Amino acid sequence: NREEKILNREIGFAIGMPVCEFDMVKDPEVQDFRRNILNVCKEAVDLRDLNSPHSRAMYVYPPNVESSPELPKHIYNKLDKGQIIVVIWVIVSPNNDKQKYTLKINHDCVPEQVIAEAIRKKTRSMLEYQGKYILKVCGCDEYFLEKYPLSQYKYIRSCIMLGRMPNLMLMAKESLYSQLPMDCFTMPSYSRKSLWVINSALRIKILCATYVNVNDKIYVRTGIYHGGEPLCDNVNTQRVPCSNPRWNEWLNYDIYIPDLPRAARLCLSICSHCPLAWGNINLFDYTDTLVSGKMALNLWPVPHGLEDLLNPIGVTGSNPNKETPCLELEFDWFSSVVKFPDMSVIEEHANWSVSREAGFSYSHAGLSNRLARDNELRENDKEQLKAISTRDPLSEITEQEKDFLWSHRHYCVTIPEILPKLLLSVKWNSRDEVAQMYCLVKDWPPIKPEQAMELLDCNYPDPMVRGFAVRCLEKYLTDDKLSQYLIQLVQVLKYEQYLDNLLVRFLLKKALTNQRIGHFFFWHLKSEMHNKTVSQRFGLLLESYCRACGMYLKHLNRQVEAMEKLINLTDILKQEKKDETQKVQMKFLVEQMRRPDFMDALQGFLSPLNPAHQLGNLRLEECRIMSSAKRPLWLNWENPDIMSELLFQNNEIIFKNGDDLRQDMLTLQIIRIMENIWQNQGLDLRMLPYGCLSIGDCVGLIEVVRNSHTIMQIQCKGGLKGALQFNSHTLHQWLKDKNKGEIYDAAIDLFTRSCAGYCVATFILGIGDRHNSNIMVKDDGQLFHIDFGHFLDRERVPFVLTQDFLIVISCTKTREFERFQEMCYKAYLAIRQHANLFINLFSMMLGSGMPELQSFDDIAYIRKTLALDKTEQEALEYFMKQMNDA
Ligand SMILES: *C([C])([C])=[C]C(=O)[C][C]C(=O)N1[C][C]N([C]C2=[C]C3=C(S2)C(N2[C][C]O[C][C]2)=NC(C2=C4[C]=N[N]C4=[C][C]=[C]2)=N3)[C][C]1
Repeated sequence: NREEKILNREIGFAIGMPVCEFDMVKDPEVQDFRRNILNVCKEAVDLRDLNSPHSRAMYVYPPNVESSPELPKHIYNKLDKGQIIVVIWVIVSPNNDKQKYTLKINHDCVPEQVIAEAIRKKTRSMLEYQGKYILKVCGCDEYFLEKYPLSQYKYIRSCIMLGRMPNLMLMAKESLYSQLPMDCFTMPSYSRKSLWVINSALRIKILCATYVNVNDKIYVRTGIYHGGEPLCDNVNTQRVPCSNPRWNEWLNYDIYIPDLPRAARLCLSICSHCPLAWGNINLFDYTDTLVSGKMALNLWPVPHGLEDLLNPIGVTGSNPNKETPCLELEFDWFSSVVKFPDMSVIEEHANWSVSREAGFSYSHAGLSNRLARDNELRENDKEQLKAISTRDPLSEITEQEKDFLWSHRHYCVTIPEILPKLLLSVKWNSRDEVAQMYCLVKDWPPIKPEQAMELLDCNYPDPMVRGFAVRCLEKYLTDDKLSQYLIQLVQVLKYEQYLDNLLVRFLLKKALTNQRIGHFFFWHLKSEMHNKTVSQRFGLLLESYCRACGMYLKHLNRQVEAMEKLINLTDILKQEKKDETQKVQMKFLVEQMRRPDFMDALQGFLSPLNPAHQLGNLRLEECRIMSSAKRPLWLNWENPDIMSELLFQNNEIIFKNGDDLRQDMLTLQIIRIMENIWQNQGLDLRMLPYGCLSIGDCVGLIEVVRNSHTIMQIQCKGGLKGALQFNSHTLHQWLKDKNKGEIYDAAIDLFTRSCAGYCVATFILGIGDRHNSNIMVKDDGQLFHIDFGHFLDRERVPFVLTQDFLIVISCTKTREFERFQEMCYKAYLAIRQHANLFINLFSMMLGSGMPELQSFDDIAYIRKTLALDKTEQEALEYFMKQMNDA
């Protein structure tokens, strides 16, 4: 009906594919997903409409807050006896005259209390109307709707740290609520055995192949896997000529069918040894059914630099493009459909196995190193389990250590954080052990979200394990932290066996409960729709999101359309007008930007970098085509916020169409985390994790930091014509000229602190080497880095402290450089202590096709730079040596 067909066009524009493509998919799982996911949409809508309009205002404008109200000791010191000075603005006339009221208030004040005192100062002039008012940040669309202490709001904490005066606007409730239009979720047209009693070894037939188009013989190599680990020995068909690709071969593996775990996967590949193509298949379907009968798999091309003939970290499922090597399989058949057993059966088997081992005599337990001896665990080996739990995720557990953990599996519950080590020590090809592990996991106590995230990576495919990890996230993950780790959580969806799972339901709920979260959820999902390995999953999830997010769908289509214009325009530059002058390129740009359909599409929408930023009219006089060969556009928009002068009058963003910005995006995430760690640990090393967002196949947006210049910019602008640019003091003089008088010390102080941070950060992450063009400096002396090209690959210092920077700290033999060295040393230690977090963050990211991050071996570089297997004092000594080598 009318509204449904219009809604489909909108959704089709949002994603990039029409909805009716999903209607044509004749696959029970896809159609079930579309239908069954709608319960989450329904729940999310009902939560929003629960306590209107305030319930719906907090969905659209959620409070951007820190996870804790506790201020680190140095942050509290900046207050005047624990009190912050805030300025409160009121638009009083229809003429829009601004009146400011400055307050000195407690840092932990509730917004309502801050509004009360603002009215007290306003009423003083005259010598009523209580809580009909809300606070807004001047210059952007962020509100303080919730009853948090004022300091806990990020903006106000930033203003404390940076020393800035926070400028808030007082605003009437019904003005905001009026703007929130009544969205209307509607339901779409599409919305409406045997068990372990099988005594046999697993066979799989391989019938033939087609589309094996090529220039020795060929053969199919197969293997049965659980995650990265082979459940048994791999098995191969015979070498037969490529002219007649027909085998007809029942291959017998070394697995009892009853032992096949839930996430068991067949991994196959056609090989000439060189693997020509590959494919993986779940042996169980989404309904717990062991898959039987004839089946056809369209294979994928091999990725570059894949050593083994199989690809078990590879994504499961048939290729969308059916003009690729196709392989016809056939599985076994029995007297009925075979289903994986219920938890009740699994518990009965597990409880049976537990009491049987309770009765094992000394000698019986002698026969296997995996059998627990009850009441014979001493304090020495209890400490060994703690030491094993306190190691990194890339540390190899030996087969003796595995037997050992598993022997003491019941004691491991008293040290919950050991769980990922205990799960890797399980033999996932024993139903006896797996059933006990399920039971241990069922009652396993809650571990921190940071630690839980590891169990969603590619090492832990089992749904009972993943369900627990998701369950921890639901309990302990704040929306702040969800936003922070959102990109990793989006990636690990690729590792899920089925479209309908506990993780995707968790993320979608939050995306639909919190528009900040939904924004980036949409863009992260939309940027990989080119990647046919994930297009159907992400496409269907985007369909469900767009169908249920409300009016924000209209605002996303603005942004999508805006990016389509920029992608269209820059494609014309780097293809049609490839090597013309800057004048002729700029002329062409202006003429095409000024066309009516272009001109409306590129103004009056929300910044995809930060949707609280309204992008008004273009300042085309400030827009330019940049010197980088890929031709990134520098774009300047007006900020149409009434009090834009207070935050920033102009919002300017670099749009780039050509290069992969996913690496830069990951490095900037990490820099922010590292900084949070330091700021919580009490040392103020101010970093600068500016906005960076990938929106497609090598298309993306970069925030411009206002009042910033590269080192060469400082050297040239400060360098006489004819002369050479090599003058090292020129940087120090520039900072001296910008920061005259008593301000000078603060500039040098912020310069050292920021430099010590980017020294430590770049060394650890192994960033691409630093030019004078790569390093930047704000006018107040804040140093930071821009083009983070690659990471993770004797080990390199990327940021070699040349004289220029060292003279600004002072030059080597001084009290100023010693204190700076002590900043770097203490900084490096803090990240070592949190090594597991960063190791886990990178590990969740292997599903992304980032070239510098394909195998776990890539992540190992962090184990070398952080020096984990060494001691802490010897690790500080390692760092000292790598820097003095220079
Ligand atoms: C003398 C030789 C005469 C001086 C000159 O005339 C040469 C000037 C010069 O070479 N410049 C280098 C390029 N810049 C323009 C900029 C390029 C980039 C900028 S600014 C930024 N910024 C974003 C952050 O805010 C500040 C600026 N970023 C990037 C960029 C980024 C950022 N993240 N990832 C990423 C990848 C690629 C590029 N480029 C003029 C001076």
